[PDB]
Amino acid sequence: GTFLFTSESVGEGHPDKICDQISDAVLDAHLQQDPDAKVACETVAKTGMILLAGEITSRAAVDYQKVVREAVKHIGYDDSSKGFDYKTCNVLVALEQQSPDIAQGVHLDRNEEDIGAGDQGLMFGYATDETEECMPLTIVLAHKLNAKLAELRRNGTLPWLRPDSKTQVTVQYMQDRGAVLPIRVHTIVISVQHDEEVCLDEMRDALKEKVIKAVVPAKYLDEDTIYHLQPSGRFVIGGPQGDAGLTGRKIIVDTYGGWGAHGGGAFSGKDYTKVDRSAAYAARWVAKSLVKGGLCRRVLVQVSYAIGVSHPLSISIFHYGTSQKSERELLEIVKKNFDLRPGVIVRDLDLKKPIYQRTAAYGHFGRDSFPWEVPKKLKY
Amino acid sequence: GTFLFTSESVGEGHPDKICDQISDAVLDAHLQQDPDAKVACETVAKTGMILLAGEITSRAAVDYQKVVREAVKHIGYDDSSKGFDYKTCNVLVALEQQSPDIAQGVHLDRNEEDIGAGDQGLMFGYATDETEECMPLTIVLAHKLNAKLAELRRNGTLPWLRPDSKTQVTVQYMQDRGAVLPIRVHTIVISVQHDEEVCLDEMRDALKEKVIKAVVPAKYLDEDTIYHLQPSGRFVIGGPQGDAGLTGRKIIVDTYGGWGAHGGGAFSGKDYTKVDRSAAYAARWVAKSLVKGGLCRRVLVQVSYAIGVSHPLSISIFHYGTSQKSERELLEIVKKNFDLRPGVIVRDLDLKKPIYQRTAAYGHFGRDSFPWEVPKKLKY
Ligand SMILES: C[S@@+](CC[C@H](N)C(=O)[O-])C[C@H]1O[C@@H](n2cnc3c(N)ncnc32)[C@H](O)[C@@H]1O
Ligand SMILES: C[S@@+](CC[C@H](N)C(=O)[O-])C[C@H]1O[C@@H](n2cnc3c(N)ncnc32)[C@H](O)[C@@H]1O
Ligand SMILES: CN(C)c1nc(=O)[nH]c2cc(Cl)ccc12
Ligand SMILES: CN(C)c1nc(=O)[nH]c2cc(Cl)ccc12
Ligand SMILES: [Cl-]
Ligand SMILES: [Cl-]
Repeated sequence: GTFLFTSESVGEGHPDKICDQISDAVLDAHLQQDPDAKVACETVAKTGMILLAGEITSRAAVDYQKVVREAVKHIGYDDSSKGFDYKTCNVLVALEQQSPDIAQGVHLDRNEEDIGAGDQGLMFGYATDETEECMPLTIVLAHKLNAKLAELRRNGTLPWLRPDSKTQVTVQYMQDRGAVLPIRVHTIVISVQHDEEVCLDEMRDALKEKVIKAVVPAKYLDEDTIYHLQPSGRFVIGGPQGDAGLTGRKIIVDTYGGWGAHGGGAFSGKDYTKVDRSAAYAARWVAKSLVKGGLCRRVLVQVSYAIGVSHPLSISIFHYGTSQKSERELLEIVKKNFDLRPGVIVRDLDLKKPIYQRTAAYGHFGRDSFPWEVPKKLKY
Repeated sequence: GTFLFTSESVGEGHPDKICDQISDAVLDAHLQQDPDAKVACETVAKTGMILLAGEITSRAAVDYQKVVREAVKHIGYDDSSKGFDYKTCNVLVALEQQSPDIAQGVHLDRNEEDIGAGDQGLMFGYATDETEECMPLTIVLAHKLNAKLAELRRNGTLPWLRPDSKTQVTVQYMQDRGAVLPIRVHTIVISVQHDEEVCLDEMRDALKEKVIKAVVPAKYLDEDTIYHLQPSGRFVIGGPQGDAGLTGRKIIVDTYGGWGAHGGGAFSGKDYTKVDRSAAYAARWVAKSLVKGGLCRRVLVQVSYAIGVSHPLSISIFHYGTSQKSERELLEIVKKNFDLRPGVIVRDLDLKKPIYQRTAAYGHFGRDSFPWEVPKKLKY
């Protein structure tokens, strides 16, 4: 019954993640002034460049140069020695208003509760009782390893660290009638951008002792655990200089790490009318509510929409064999307890609030008791 | 036992798909001259702009202006009336060499069979016996509806069509010990960019009669099937003008439509050393080989890598209950029959061949008998 499963995560300075954070910094800046801003902000990053491309219709007055540069500063790219500098990079803007054809078909002259979905598409929510936060241990550990790197970089413990990092954790699991039980950590990968002076052995030792041991419980690590620490051997060039980044290129790191499923939509840079984000958040809320409500040990939820139509076109449940109730019964409980129209989700999950940049690194789920992480008490 | 499942697809002129096709046109152009080109070409599209950003180390002499414009011409954006024109758009290039730190850690001075993975990451392969091509019916139908639109546009049957389109199909399934059996089509969505002159009723009638009926077997359609045809009511603005596109933003349309799982990596614009593509192709090959070999009715395969390391870090199998063999036994059969090092996958799947632009619309799988679609005869 044992098997392996692998998930990854990336740091705040990974170039795709830089784009997600900037996209969400732009969204938040708009929402601070105009709670009804229509935002679809893509970000692209390459050597010395942040480009914003997309569509925004808003009453806010946003200083894009300031918002972008402040987000880059927060990440830690503040000097040409690190490969990227918020003070001196190029910020290019190719932002237009939202298409009037989309606006008229989605929200113009519509009662908010009855606004149409901002696009068609499919979205999934997932929850697993293997951790208290109802997330896969593989991705929780991978996120915490990146967070630890950023912590040691920021506190000056490991001053040779740079913001760009990736981690990957393979866990050996057992299964019990569809639920999954972590046994041990089989393999860990860590790659992190570093300065020109530190040697490989100093980095590998610090990664094992100060990073992995500070995050992963010793009970999961043993003589057989495989460690791939700085496996490329050298990672001085990094950030956008090493690899072009784009918004919405870490959608599995943003969600469930390979577990469950994904509908394809990116979250960052989008207001609530874009169901790629709001309905995925609501589907996480449903899944977590079914697990915390004791109806199942793990569950996957699908929802789908058509542009301009408020009610979902379909809702589906996969409980992996972890409920005594059938999937048909769980679906009925979901339909009796939730209303997944985007104009209702916005109210339940408070999706006009400018907290989106906080979601754009370390996963959107299983952290900080955001509204979609607080289970709904179910009636049936 | 019945349930719904939804998948989507998009047309060749959907702005994200335009970027995938251009990224792969660039890759193919390099491979035609240098089979060992190292390519990591991202494309961004917005009104009047194609931007290439990324890293290429190659001995080829590629005319980016010509390659980009020819790809856009093929798609059909050839006039300002359509919102985008290959003859007169801006083509911007921000392409650098591959990071020497990556090159030295991945492939420099390495025997080809022993080249390291070009990155860490996880990848999944999936196959289902519900169609002969071993793909989910939901996404096969969604792809064929977009292909039909392009066919009717190109042959002049529906001259009001433009290249940007999206489709979505919800199928009602039954299940049989983990395998899935399509019963009927529950809902279809079609949205397609159109000219200023055609009215909504003419478009809705043509979409039902000339598109849906020409693709979806009548046995799946009944009095209860729901049709959302041009649900936004107006879609004159389209292509990159209506919505910024990026490479690798249709990864679920590229794969399994919500079925199975995804590791997060984009395929287009990457040579074989980027396991995001090669290992996903190999994992599809494994899954399809297990189903066509009669070992299971449907199956999901995970593989993972560390940058610079040739052998996968993990391999896992989920057979949904559709094999008499355990997942442990199937994994042993996979390890005895396949070698998922990238330097072996390249030889088995002929991944230096410049056929990538052909993969960049209508899904990478279940079409055209590419090498990863030809099952391997298994020995056990
Ligand atoms: C390996 S790069 C993708 C391939 C790359 N575009 C190329 O040209 O080969 C993906 C991510 O890996 C990380 N990376 C960059 N340089 C690296 C290095 N020298 N060693 C390890 N990881 C690296 C960064 O997080 C980067 O965004
Ligand atoms: C709805 S747009 C995404 C949201 C958009 N960025 C915004 O500013 O609201 C996503 C895709 O839908 C399609 N689309 C564009 N305009 C549309 C319209 N008027 N009606 C329906 N679909 C449309 C195109 O395929 C486009 O790439
Ligand atoms: C066989 N069934 C019931 C499913 N098979 C899957 O592969 N995944 C699913 C995902 C959802 Cl959300 C619902 C149903 C299924
Ligand atoms: C419980 N097991 C065996 C799994 N549970 C999943 O949810 N998905 C999987 C995917 C793969 Cl590739 C392998 C195993 C599993
Ligand atoms: Cl990456
Ligand atoms: Cl889209």
